[PDB]
Amino acid sequence: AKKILVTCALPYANGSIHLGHMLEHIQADVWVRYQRMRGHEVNFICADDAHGTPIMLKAQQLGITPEQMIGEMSQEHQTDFAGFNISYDNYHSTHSEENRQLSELIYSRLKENGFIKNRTISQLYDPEKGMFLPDRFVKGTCPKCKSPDQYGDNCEVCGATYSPTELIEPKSVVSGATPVMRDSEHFFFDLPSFSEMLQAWTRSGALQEQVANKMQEWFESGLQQWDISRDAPYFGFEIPNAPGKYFYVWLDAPIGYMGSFKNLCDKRGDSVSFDEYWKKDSTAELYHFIGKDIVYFHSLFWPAMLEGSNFRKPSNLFVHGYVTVNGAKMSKSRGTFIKASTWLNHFDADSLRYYYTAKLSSRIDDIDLNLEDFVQRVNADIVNKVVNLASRNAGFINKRFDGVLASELADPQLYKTFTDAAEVIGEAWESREFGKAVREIMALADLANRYVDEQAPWVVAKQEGRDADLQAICSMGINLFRVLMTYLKPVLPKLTERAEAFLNTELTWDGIQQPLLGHKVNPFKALYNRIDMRQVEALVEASK
Ligand SMILES: CSCC[C@H](N)CC(=O)O
Ligand SMILES: CSCC[C@H](N)CC(=O)O
Ligand SMILES: [Zn+2]
Repeated sequence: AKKILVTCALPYANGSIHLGHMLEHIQADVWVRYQRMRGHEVNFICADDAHGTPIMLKAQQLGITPEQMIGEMSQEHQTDFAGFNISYDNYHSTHSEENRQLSELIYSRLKENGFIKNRTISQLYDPEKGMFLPDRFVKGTCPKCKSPDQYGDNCEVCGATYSPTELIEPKSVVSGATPVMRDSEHFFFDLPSFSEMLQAWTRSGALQEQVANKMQEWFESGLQQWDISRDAPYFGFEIPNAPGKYFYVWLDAPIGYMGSFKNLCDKRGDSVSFDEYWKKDSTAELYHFIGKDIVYFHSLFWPAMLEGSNFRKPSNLFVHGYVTVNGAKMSKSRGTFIKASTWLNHFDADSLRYYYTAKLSSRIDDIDLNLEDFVQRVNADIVNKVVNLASRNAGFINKRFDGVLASELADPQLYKTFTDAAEVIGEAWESREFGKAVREIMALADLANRYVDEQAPWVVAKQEGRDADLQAICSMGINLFRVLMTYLKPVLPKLTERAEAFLNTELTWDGIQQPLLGHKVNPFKALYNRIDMRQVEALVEASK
């Protein structure tokens, strides 16, 4: 009955999707699929983040328009996410008319309400190319150790940090010219005016405790005005009434959540839902799934922007940790920096969805993809616990009972134990305690396989006159499988489809209360095969 808008962070246009992105998009998708199963109106929204200096320069280097380049990456990203069955209702772009109009609107409101300040700053400028240089586009000699060819504000030899204005013999990364300091008028968003509002949100108990604790450190350091303009040349949105000035990408980027929703509404011919979700008096819920590195933008700048422009604020932020592989940050040299597209050449989507879900919780801790453990866990849990209930039982039903399940449950008490678990499992999905849900589900799968072992169908099947017993046992196993696959439906969409085809039924949350009795099932070829370390070794080699 709820109306829910869920987003994931908008991926950078000039990088391929990797396993770190996938942690976020999978976490959100599992949650979204569960909410849809419980009957809510869910809108799952994303987009590519397509603006800024790096994108402008990369397109120039490639000799194509930035529009051509971002279009190609958008397609690549969407192909990858589709391969993982991420169920967006809309995937748009920050480079869109909807985002342009909303960015101009919000800026205009902020300005009228007194939250935009003008101040002149000094910044390094490449006089040959004719552009201001972000820090990482300045290189030079470390002032401390005198090592050459250091970029931006830090030295990768001695570890020193400094302003790029301190580099010896600085050079533009773009042209090789010596940059010089130049003045420019910038526009600033008055974040400090929202301090009290933001502190009250932090204290409210909605946010993850770890995020609220970090917010306190940020308040203690002191909020500052935020520079939200960039000079031409730029790839982005021009500021009304300010020729040669553009909105900084991070101003327009979260507005792209709104732009993507507006685009969806407009394509659907829906003239009411945008305001229903975004007006101050909204009764819809708004959730952003994000990583740790972008919390500042989403927890401070974004709710302040919304408040200052007469829009509702997020209901919650759901922050996750970083992905590690084999315990460490992804490493190109070790072949553990793994692209989403590469993953799918070696493994299916469900395997990674399962593994991440088994490790995820409501806290912000890092999630480790241990590749040896991945093989062991997928084989143990998917192949040998859950799918086993179907695979060990279906053959007898198809071959000796014409595909027809028994007319009554062999063990109604055991079935009730399984259905009674729905409340705790659903609460675990809802609360993002995914690992707890998976532990509960796998404890049930253990009980189901213990039931089948206790009945010993491999013995019953050879014994004269025991056909009815065999049908009973195997049907019971299949009914337990039906329940477990319902609980796992948000996690394993493709396996679920194959299970639904076998069972001749769509799996619904409430449907588990009616077991399959006197019911025809279909034959199947392997629902889920084992994986092995040779495949992991190939993945790693392909990623080097
Ligand atoms: C509105 S969420 C935007 C997220 C950024 N594109 C993440 C990044 O580029 O690192
Ligand atoms: C509480 S989450 C925000 C704090 C993170 N340590 C910021 C980062 O990882 O860049
Ligand atoms: Zn140095």
